[PDB]
Amino acid sequence: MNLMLALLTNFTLATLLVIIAFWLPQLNVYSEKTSPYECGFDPMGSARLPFSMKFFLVAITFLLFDLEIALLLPLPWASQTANLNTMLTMALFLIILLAVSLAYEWTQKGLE
Amino acid sequence: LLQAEKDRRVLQMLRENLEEEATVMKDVPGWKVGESVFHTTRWVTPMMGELYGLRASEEVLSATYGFIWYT
Amino acid sequence: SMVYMNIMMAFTVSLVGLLMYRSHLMSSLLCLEGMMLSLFVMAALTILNSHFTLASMMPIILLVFAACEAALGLSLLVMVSNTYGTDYVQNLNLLQ
Amino acid sequence: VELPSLEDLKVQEVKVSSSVLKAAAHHYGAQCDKPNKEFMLCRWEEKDPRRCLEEGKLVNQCALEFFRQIKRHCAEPFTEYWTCIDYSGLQLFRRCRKQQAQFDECVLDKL
Amino acid sequence: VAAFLKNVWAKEPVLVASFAIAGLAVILPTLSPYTKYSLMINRATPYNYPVPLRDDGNMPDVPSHPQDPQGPSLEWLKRL
Amino acid sequence: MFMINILMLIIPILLAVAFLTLVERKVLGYMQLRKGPNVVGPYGLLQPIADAIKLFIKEPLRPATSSASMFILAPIMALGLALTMWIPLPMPYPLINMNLGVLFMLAMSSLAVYSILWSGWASNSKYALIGALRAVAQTISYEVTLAIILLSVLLMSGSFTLSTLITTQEQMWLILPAWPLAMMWFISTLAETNRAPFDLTEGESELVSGFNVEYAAGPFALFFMAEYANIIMMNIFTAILFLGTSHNPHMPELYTINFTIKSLLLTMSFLWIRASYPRFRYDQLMHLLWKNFLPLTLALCMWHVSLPILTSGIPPQ
Amino acid sequence: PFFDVQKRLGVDLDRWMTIQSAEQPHKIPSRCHAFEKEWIECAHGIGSIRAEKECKIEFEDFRECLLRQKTMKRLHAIRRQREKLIKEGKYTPPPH
Amino acid sequence: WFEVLPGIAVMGVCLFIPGMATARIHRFSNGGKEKRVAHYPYQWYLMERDRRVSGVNRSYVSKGLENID
Amino acid sequence: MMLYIVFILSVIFVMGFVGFSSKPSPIYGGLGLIVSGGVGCGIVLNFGGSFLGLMVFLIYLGGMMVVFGYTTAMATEQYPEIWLSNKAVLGAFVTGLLMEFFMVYYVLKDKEVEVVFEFNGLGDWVIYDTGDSGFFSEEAMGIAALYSYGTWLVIVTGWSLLIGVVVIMEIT
Amino acid sequence: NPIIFIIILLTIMLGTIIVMISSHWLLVWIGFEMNMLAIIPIMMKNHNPRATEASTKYFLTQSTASMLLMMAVIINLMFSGQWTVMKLFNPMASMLMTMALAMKLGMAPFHFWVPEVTQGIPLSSGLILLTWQKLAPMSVLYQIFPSINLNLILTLSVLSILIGGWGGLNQTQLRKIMAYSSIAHMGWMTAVLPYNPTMTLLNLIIYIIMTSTMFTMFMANSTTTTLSLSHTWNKTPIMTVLILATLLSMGGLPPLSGFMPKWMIIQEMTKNNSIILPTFMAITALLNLYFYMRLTYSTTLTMFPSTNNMKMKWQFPLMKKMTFLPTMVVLSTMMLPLTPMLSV
Ligand SMILES: CCCCCCCCCCCCCCCCCC(=O)OC[C@H](COP(=O)(O)OCCN)OC(=O)CCCCCCCCCCCCCCCCC
Ligand SMILES: CCCCCCCCCCCCCCCCCC(=O)OC[C@H](COP(=O)(O)OCCN)OC(=O)CCCCCCCCCCCCCCCCC
Repeated sequence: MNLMLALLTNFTLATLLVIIAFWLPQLNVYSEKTSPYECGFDPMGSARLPFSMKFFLVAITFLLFDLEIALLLPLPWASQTANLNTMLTMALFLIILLAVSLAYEWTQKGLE
Repeated sequence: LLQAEKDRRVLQMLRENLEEEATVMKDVPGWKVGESVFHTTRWVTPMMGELYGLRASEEVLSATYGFIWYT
Repeated sequence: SMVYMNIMMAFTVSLVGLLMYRSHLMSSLLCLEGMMLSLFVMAALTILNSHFTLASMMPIILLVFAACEAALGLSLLVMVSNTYGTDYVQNLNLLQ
Repeated sequence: VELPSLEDLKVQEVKVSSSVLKAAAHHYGAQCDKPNKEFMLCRWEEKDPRRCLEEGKLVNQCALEFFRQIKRHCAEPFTEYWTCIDYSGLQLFRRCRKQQAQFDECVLDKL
Repeated sequence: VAAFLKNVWAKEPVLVASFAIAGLAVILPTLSPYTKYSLMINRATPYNYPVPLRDDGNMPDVPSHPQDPQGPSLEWLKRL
Repeated sequence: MFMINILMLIIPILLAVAFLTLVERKVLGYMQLRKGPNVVGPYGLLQPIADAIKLFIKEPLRPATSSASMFILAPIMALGLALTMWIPLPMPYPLINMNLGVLFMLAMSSLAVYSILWSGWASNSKYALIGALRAVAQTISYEVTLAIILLSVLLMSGSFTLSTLITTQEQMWLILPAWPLAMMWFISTLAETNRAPFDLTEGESELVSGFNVEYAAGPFALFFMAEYANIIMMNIFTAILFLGTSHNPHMPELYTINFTIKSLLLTMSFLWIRASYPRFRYDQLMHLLWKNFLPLTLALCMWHVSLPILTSGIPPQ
Repeated sequence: PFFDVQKRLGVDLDRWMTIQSAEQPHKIPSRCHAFEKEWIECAHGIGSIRAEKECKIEFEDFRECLLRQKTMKRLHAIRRQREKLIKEGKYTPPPH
Repeated sequence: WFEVLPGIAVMGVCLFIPGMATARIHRFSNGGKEKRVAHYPYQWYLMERDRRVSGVNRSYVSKGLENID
Repeated sequence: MMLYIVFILSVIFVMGFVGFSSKPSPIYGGLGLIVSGGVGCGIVLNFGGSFLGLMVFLIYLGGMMVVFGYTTAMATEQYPEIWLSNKAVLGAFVTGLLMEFFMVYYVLKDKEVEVVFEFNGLGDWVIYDTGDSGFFSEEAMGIAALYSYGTWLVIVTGWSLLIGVVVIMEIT
Repeated sequence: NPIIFIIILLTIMLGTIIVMISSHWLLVWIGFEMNMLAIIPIMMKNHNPRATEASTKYFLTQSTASMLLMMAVIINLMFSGQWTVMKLFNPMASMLMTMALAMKLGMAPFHFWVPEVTQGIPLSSGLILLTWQKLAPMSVLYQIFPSINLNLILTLSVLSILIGGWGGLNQTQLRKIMAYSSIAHMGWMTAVLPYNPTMTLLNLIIYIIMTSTMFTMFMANSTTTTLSLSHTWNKTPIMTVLILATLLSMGGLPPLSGFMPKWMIIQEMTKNNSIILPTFMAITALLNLYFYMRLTYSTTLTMFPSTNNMKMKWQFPLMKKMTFLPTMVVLSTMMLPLTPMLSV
């Protein structure tokens, strides 16, 4: 029944060392200037986070290449099998079905 | 042989969980002894509650959750 | 058993007042992807004890569309903020 | 339902371990062949293992004599054979492949 | 066209190495007789238990003793 | 005495990340023609026990314009998964016999980027606001360079357990039948775990902008600590996969001796790369994943599907 | 409308993953495999409008094979048959 | 080329501990034998059988041929 | 350690949803899913099928939960806040929180109350209810993933994703 | 752009075939999943900020209407485990089934799916493609048919024409006037579906024809009712006579062939001793005609063609399959003794 006590040791040793390093000398008796100087070298920066298109398409493109490796995941379990002409010719399909999705998008990526 | 030593376990388990149930209470608004829940008289497999009844103390946990979370 | 009531109580993470409302529409698309795992789990508890041996490929395929579905829906939610900067579901122009 | 008694139980049970059962295990099944293969027809071809209790003892009683023969004739290479294969981890068969013929030096010949 | 397989391999020899491994991979299972042994090995690995049959008239083959010359040819692997 | 085994594995490895910071610079020093830490040791050897106490005396400020519950939760998840990943790993016996644990490595290596997305957001503005958004973007793209060619050896191993990964290599040292995959296995972990040539993560990263830019030495002491715990763990994972040692059941002592010598050698390379090569200028970093790394990885994937079939050499499971 | 192309030309598009007792790749059945094969034997040429009120026996036990509804109730009430008489004797059985 | 070898020799020992520790717990907790692994549910069935019949409550003590004579 | 380790997980999973089902300022919405996704995987990693649970970390929690947090910066980048520090969040948190206990309160804590609320009891060890054991094939759950019989299944789902890129190769 | 516009357009009808060719609830889930994936580009083409704020009001309405269907499958997965498309074995499932699917066909509840999309899409060209999504779930209610509660399927259908009728007398925008009376013609067919579920398809095949020929007439310039004035004396006066004929046919007047369904559909609704049910609906579609009269009072009476602009040039659009539509959508009432023995 240790899996599950194989990690709750590891996280309660993790959260131990945080509060002892951070929070315990955070109650110390120094002067502790609380003035708004804590931000470094970008003093005010009175703006909202602007949209960047070339850093959105990187999120979606990965997600659609991430799905069909989980289809591709039970290939070693698909070895000790019955009829294997089917198993080979279907395994080669998905990879090409992943490969074409490159080549269409490959004619327009952008400065990624 | 490993099959023929396993089926002998559950009939002992069914007998003790019935014979030490038939001596518990014989009420007139109670049970008949030897009945089944189903209409069809054919040997269906038993259940965890059939073998290990209302006991549920230690060894029943090692029976169910033994193979999972470890050797 | 009680392992199905919880979780069938947890299917009410649709709840339709919080399936399109209120604003910050990302909060509504959140529970659209979080309505899965109340279907991915509620299927997986039933195929697995009752040894079907074949229908357990269906929970694998249940993610594959709903990921591609929600990814499409997230593309358009940039387009509502590409024109504005804020999603804000109390945007309405085309009346009904 | 109706069950057989507490009698037709409590037979002479083979109380051995896992590796010593898997020790011989190979010479075992391929040479008895009357009580056990017919017991499968008593289980597959007709179900309800409450009817089929005779041949459950026919496979068991002959297996009692299988180990009783191997104790009297040749047990000196036997006990060291399942010694090394009990040196555990998956119980491989390629580790004690060297010491397998010292057990089978006479199993083909003596008995 | 015979220069096209030598004047793009001076510019981008990256995807050319991919097609060279994409090709010569679909082609070979139609070629060597090592395949269909890959299905022959994979057929005679017993997972389940062999249930027996019953004598009724036939008696085609394979009597009660297994080590008799009774069954088919799967003993070419030990010689392999 | 299972509980005495876990503490016998967390504690002797915090020295090996503290006695790597010292060998970080002695090895990097003789490349520059200069000695190691000369005066405090005597040979250096007592440097990190003095260089650790200073951090926990020095005042751990929190930034005034920061959030609260996110800023102090990412170093909890930093050391959590940096130390939990050491569990299912055989040497020669693992602590845990997972049925399928090779996949559990990616179940642990996936969530590490979900702290960088926190800490870049949790504290403050532009030198870690957008400057950490383009550090999540490089680490997500090097899983599909990783997960494919991790699967590309499993068609030859046979299954998902790690005990078969030592059994299949008793006569081969499997870097030979797959040496094109072994190249791109290296550069992936060289760029995913945020190291020196592909280095828009830490401190070479516009040379000013990092996720370390705001943590004072209280919470900062783990980030560095935890991070150095990944880099000796992809090295302990490469040398159980390609360059596999020999196991003898009667003598398990000679396993580890011949084993720890090998993971140390690959760990030298992460130091020995940094003293040669310059950076990659974020475009060309990702310009060589899609265009250049990726189509070869599918090519060998289709190669390693057919070749176990048309050899009649199916691995048994 | 239900065109049923796959009955004309003999490919199975799916048809195999439908019911609980169809193929079983290495022949490991379910927990209620014995009642599926028995119940489908009932209504084959029957047009299903008389099958709802004629067969009615081979379906009901099969519903009660799968959920074990009254089997768990006959078991639960034995916890109230005894187990108020914890202190009134009858341990039954003594270990083991 | 000299002083870097003590820097190695403290790190290098620090991974010789956990390999030798765990290998001498499983071999020590179960009495000079390796630890039984069980990947498949059939392989669990041998141990849980063996616990019922070995001597008291253990899967790591043997019965032997001489037990049943 | 108890027999009730499954039931004690699922109540957390129910309370994981009520965390983000109301209105938490969509960066703590990530802290409603990753909590629930692991706790939900704590349920599925019982019962035998471990491969089907460990994929929920890789493809859902590893794939979609980065992109769901890789946005909320490029859009919806207003000045952030925390839930429960406002009045509209706490008023809905407690509403199901009682019923999260009240459903548990009388489903079986009474003897049998009375006819309609006693058909499904809590426990005991019949939650798994899988005895007896099996064979050395797989769990299984293991020999289930097939590039055998299902071919019409894969030829759609492969091809349905291929138009998934071409729809998003445009508008953006 | 041109070739990929077919492959998007081709797979729309490939999504709906798998809905019909299926013996398995998993495949009918995939079937009109990918339709909701492959309509979203057709909404976009010219990128106007109403269209982007219209497809997103289209989108999540057909995400939940998808999502409740998979909930309805997994309930009767627990009950008897058969997955053939047939009766659903559970009244808690079939109730959740029918009023989930009532959003994709939109009935009278689940209301504003129909006007809020179809209005103001700058692609008014077509958007004849909203006849497939009325065709896929009707192919699902042909099988589920002997398992319903018989009250819900009528209460969504009695409300259908009573509120699809009133909704559009207050309109000018003729896309909404086509969007309305598209709930009404979904009211006549699912009021009948429990009673002899064929002679439902008769109403549907008529409804595809008469609506498809309405949009092709509209593709000269027509946007608004005031624009429907200014083409009688300008474009072609034969267009004014044609646009009269189809509307008066689609109102159900017995000299034309939109009276072909009702005339037959009351032959089935009574014969089942249900008389107060058709007499309500038959008198309800009467103020479904006051759309069409008062629309025909615009174009066919020369109502103010001002702002002198001459179209001295010919017309070259593509009026594809137009010459044969108002010759089977008007003149067929004598020639159908049995259309309901071909389709039966
Ligand atoms: C800030 C502090 C507060 C937070 C503190 C809590 C943080 C906890 C975060 C830990 C996240 C780790 C989750 C990893 C889950 C994967 C576990 C796993 O898959 O183990 C492998 C094994 C699979 O079974 P198998 O390999 O077949 O066993 C051999 C049988 N012969 O499986 C097994 O061996 C046994 C399976 C059952 C074990 C119990 C269930 C495991 C999960 C329990 C924790 C629940 C997760 C908590 C939410 C995670 C949040 C990140
Ligand atoms: C028919 C039978 C079958 C045939 C089988 C044949 C097998 C062939 C195997 C080939 C595939 C394996 C080789 C992998 C491809 C190499 C990666 C690559 O393509 O890099 C291209 C990169 C792009 O740059 P370039 O194209 O050169 O243009 C700029 C010129 N001005 O240019 C580069 O060179 C970049 C170099 C790498 C970038 C990172 C460098 C940082 C330092 C890394 C050092 C790593 C050292 C080794 C790793 C450890 C090894 C154990």
